[PDB]
Amino acid sequence: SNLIEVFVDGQSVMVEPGTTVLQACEKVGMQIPRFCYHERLSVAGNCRMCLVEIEKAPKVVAACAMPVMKGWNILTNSEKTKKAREGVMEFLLANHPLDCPICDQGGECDLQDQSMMFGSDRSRFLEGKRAVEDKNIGPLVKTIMTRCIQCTRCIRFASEIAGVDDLGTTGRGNDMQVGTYIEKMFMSELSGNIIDICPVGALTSKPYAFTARPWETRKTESIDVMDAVGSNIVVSTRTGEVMRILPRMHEDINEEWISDKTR
Amino acid sequence: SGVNNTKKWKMEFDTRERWENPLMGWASTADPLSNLVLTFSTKEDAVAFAEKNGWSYDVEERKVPKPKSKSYGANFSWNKRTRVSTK
Amino acid sequence: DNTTYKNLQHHDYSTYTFLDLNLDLSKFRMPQPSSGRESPRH
Amino acid sequence: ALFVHRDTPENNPETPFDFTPENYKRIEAIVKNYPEGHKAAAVLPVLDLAQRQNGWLPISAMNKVAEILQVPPMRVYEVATFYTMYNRKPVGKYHIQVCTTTPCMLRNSDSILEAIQKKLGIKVGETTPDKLFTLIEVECLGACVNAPMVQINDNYYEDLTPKDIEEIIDELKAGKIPKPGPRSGRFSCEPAGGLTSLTEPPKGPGFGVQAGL
Amino acid sequence: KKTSFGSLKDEDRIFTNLYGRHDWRLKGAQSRGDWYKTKEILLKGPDWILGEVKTSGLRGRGGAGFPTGLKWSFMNKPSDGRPKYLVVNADEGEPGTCKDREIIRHDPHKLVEGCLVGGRAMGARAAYIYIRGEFYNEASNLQVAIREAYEAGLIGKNACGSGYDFDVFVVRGAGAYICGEETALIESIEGKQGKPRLKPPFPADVGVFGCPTTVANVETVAVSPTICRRGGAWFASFGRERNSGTKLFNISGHVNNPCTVEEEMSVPLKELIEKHAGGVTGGWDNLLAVIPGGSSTPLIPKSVCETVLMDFDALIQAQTGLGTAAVIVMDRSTDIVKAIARLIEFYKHESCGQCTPCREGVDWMNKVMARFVRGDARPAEIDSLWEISKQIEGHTICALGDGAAWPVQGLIRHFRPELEERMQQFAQQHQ
Ligand SMILES: Cc1cc2nc3c(=O)[nH]c(=O)nc-3n(C[C@H](O)[C@H](O)[C@H](O)COP(=O)(O)O)c2cc1C
Ligand code: SF4
Ligand code: SF4
Ligand code: SF4
Ligand code: FES
Ligand code: FES
Ligand SMILES: [K+]
Repeated sequence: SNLIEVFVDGQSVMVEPGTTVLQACEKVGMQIPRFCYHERLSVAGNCRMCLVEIEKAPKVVAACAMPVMKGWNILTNSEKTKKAREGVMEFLLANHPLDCPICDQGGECDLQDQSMMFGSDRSRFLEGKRAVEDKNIGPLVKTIMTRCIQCTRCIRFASEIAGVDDLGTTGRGNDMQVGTYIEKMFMSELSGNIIDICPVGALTSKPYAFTARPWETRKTESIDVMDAVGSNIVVSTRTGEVMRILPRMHEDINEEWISDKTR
Repeated sequence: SGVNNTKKWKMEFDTRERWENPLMGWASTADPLSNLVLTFSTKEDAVAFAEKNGWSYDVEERKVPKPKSKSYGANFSWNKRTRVSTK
Repeated sequence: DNTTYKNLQHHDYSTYTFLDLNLDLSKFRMPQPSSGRESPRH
Repeated sequence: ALFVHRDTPENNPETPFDFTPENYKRIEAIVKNYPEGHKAAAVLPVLDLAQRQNGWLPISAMNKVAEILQVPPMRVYEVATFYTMYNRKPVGKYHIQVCTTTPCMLRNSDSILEAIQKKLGIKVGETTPDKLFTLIEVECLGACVNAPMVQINDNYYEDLTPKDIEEIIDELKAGKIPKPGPRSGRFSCEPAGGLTSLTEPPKGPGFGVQAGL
Repeated sequence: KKTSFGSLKDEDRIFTNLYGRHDWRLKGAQSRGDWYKTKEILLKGPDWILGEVKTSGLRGRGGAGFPTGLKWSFMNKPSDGRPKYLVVNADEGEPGTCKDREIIRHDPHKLVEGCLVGGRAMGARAAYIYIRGEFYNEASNLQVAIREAYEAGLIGKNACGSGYDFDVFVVRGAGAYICGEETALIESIEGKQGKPRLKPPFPADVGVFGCPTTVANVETVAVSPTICRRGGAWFASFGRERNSGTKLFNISGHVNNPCTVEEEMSVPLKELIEKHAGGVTGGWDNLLAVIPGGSSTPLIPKSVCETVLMDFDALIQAQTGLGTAAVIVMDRSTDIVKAIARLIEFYKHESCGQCTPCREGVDWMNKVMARFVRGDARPAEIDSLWEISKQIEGHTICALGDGAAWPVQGLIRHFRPELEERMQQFAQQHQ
């Protein structure tokens, strides 16, 4: 009825009003690069990795936050779009630490994978890097905060999903730091989910630390039994040993979260 | 967040015993199908392959994420709870 | 006269001058609107 | 300048702080400025009030502000660390803030900064032993035509020379309050040596008012 | 029409107490024509007031120059049940700019009446005046003027006897140049970090407290009472077409008499410096470069300054911008590289850190610029620096990222030999 027509790379798609540019692209099977955006968190628009060109429009728009307009043609592979991604990736990697060999995220890192797919193949940053101090938020989540890319996913999850306003940002500019300011533990019954949403190895699982790499684990799709909710999980095993538990998306049960006891 | 590994259908078999090699402690197996994974374009293709090979199978419906209503302006609501306390 | 400075009152302003003025202005203000709840967390 | 709090004997959640009964009346006026259901709008003025009462913001002062307004303490910490006018460490009785941005840099704000350093004997970012002065550099203070300028607490001292600032500091040590404003002949932002404009009596009411009201 | 501009008469000047010679309180302001027939203006209704501002050609004095009448008209729509607000941007943070400081402390009643006249045209119930926290005395003057207006019946319940209820609140910032950005300012009023919002939504739809809002510069608001009193056509009779009216100019830096003055739009840049500011230090031939509109606008060399007119369109043709019309003058004794490097250091200190290209990019440019000051770099890095700034520009949430890329582009565009000449000098002393 009220569907409006937009185009993705010239292909017409009908979407409801209020659909974002990022959502319009999904309907034709394209995934826009992202870091700060998460479909179950409030829109942020800060990482700028989703910038995309609208045809015959001088400025690129943040695909995650921009509602589509009737007749828009979204050029998701244009030279302007591709050069926006390369610039943003370059800024993300400027201060990032050369940690991949010792970082648990290695092999299942969105920063690694989107650098490979959408970024340049080399560096022209000739300066020294930022280094941030680490923060203790309890025994379940390890924080190597020099890896943080300031996407604020953890802050939005802590506030909106767990209902806890303990995480935030302090300072500003290049020195803006995610944390609790004071020495405080983040020990919600849902706290372990900030490990999953964090796109980098800034927040990692303390119990899982260093034990395995992603490519070598076999994934068994199973069901949690720590409660009567029936959360869908993936058991990760390696060489006949259970290594970790991850959530498995089920919209009508656990969405994509699990409790700390399950995890 | 990438969704490119959720595009195709897979066929895998039931997991069987893995035990520790006495010499080195490696994980030993007597199951020839432990690593056998097959890719299919559609559910029908996978079922047809299992029927003609005689294997008992369980099929599971594809889980597609629900469409969400996203609104950046909801972060600044005049009177709703969606108003955020930090950016 | 156009030869002398006439903004010398702030020479005798103090720490609470601005907030004292805000407090004294409170009686002239209109009733505030309400969003219907004590806060976004209610 | 660290943006993480570490408890100390003098700065910990049990450090005594509370608004005086008079500052509670002022806080009532502040809160009434904003729509009902949006008390969080008062966070900046109430934090600033606590600084005016206390001289700086201990973690207990931030926790007090959060409690009054029913906002999470983290949302008060974010404001406290975002805005540079909030002092999360004690400062001298006189906070000297020397502008060093380019327009003041062009008018020799370095000579002013070195003159203060040489006199008080403290490098930028330090406090004097008697705890009367704290010296820092700041960005443009919105008084560029009157450069080089400094701000001591709530007052601006402008069109300065190394001699002028040493004179001001001497008055502060003596306990006198020096007069804010230009230390050259002029009064505010007029051109020196005579007005090139507004040399006529200002016109009166209803001058050039268009027909039709 | 008019071919030359400038040499404005005192009778046509709006801020007739710019230098604070005459009394700044209610008595003095009324003697200068303020608060005159304000009742009549209010009863003319929002459409007429908006027509006055549309006809006058007023463009935003905050640094972006949007046509005000069109902008304010976004609020001229039926209510949705939410209150509507006017926010006056008095953050006054742009380096080199210090004109709103004079209006707030010497002509406060023009602003207060501006809030009422501008507020009525938007159907706003109140005006929130955001003022930088450093202007403590200036914000105290403004509160006396507001209190006088309340006690004289000029604002408040049944303002000016017009039957319209309007309030004026003053809100002080706490040290953040980013809080002059319109959405960052709105966030600060709500008690959050001064972090700009993405657009849409636009403030006229969702603004302060989530309500329809308009943010207007102090200078833009403070002139709308006179544009209505004296007529929009009178205002449009100054300056070139689409660059109408008078304008407050700050001339600072290497001039003999740094000052704030009001002049006609499209006045020649050379005329403005020489007539009011007493000329460049060491004479005109000593001029090296000028930043014509605050730190954000790219510099321009002496040759361009010979004939360039001071208005929005003329400065765009010179690959710069009018900005806030804060003229920073640099003579040949200046270290042009260091002067710009200190400007990048300013933006590095002011970035809110919210979005990636400015959080990491501006700091990156600051380090490169610092090295360019000593020549501890290679010429191939200049084009790298140019590319980096283009990656920041147009890819950030707000215009601070653009404002930190333009000064770098201006330096590279006009003083590349100076950069390459410093690198060559550094290299030889290190062999
Ligand atoms: C970093 C930054 C700082 C700004 N600072 C100010 C300021 O101090 N005063 C101001 O009026 N506008 C400032 N602006 C411009 C505002 O965002 C906005 O365009 C202006 O307030 C609109 O008012 P106007 O249309 O009446 O000019 C700033 C913009 C940016 C990006
Ligand atoms: S977060 Fe990703 S890119 Fe960064 S060190 Fe870890 S694996 Fe490498
Ligand atoms: S810790 Fe991870 S999730 Fe949180 S802001 Fe940093 S990168 Fe984002
Ligand atoms: S461009 Fe800079 S100041 Fe503007 S939102 Fe991004 S980080 Fe903040
Ligand atoms: S995914 Fe859109 S800006 Fe981060
Ligand atoms: S540059 Fe120093 S007050 Fe503006
Ligand atoms: K992670």
